[PDB]
Formats: sequence, C-alpha cells, structure tokens
Amino acid sequence: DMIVAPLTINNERAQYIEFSKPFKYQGLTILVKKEIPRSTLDSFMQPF
Amino acid sequence: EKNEVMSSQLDIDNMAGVFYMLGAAMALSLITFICEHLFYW
Repeated sequence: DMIVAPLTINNERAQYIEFSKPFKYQGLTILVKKEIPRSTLDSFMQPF
Repeated sequence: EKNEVMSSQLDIDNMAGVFYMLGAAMALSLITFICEHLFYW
C-alpha cells in the first residue's frame, strides 16, 4: 500500500503511481577509484 | 589533448654541441699554452 525507499521520480513511473513531494533532492554522478602511485624508476638512470 | 612527455637529458644533439664547445676550449688551451711558451723565451 506504500513504497518508502530511495525511489526516483520520472514520468515513466508517474503514469501509474502517485508521488509525494520530494523529500531529498539529488542528481546523478560518476564514481571512480583514486590512485596514489609515484613514478620512481631507476632515478639515477632515467635522465641518464 | 595535444601534448607530449618532456625530453630529459636524452638530447644527444644538445649535449653534442656542448661537448663540441668543450673541445674548442681544449684547442684554445693548447694554443694559449703554445703562445705562453713563445712569450716566455
């Protein structure tokens, strides 16, 4: 009789369901891994 | 994204020109030593 969850809002759903007002605004975005590594390699030799 | 990894001391032409300057210095040393030997006596 109700669906309480992180549910998005878009007309595809909004044809058959009734939505409340939004209770948390948001958007979409991308996640990717973060990498440290340095580049030390034969330090005396690379410019040599 | 037009760029390139910069050039380290891989420049054989640049270092070769510097070394040619060094050899010119060597020749100048030879000639000034000869000239000093001439100016002494």
